[PDB]
Amino acid sequence: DVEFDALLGSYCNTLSLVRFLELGLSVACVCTKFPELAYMNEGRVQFEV
Amino acid sequence: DVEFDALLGSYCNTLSLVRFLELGLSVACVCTKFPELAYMNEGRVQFEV
Repeated sequence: DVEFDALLGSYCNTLSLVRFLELGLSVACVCTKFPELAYMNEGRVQFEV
Repeated sequence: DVEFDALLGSYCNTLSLVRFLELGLSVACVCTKFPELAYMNEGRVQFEV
C-alpha cells in the first residue's frame, strides 16, 4: 500500500505601496512637511486682501 | 516642555490688473484726454447736416 497527501502552491497578495502624490487629488492641496507641529500653539496665517 | 508662537507663510497676495484698452468696450468709445480740463466752462460740438 502507498498513500500520500500533498500541498499544491502557496499564493499571496501584494500590498500596493501608495505614495500620496501618485494621486492627482494632491493638486487640491499644497502638502508641506513640519518636522514639528505638536509643540506649536499658535496656528494663525495672515491673509492680505 | 517647549512653547512656540508661529506665524506661517502669508500666502495671500490679491492682484488686480486693469486697462481700459484691453477691454474691447473702447471700441464703443472715442477716448481723448485733456491734460488740464476743469478750467473750461462749456465746450460744444458743431454738427452740420
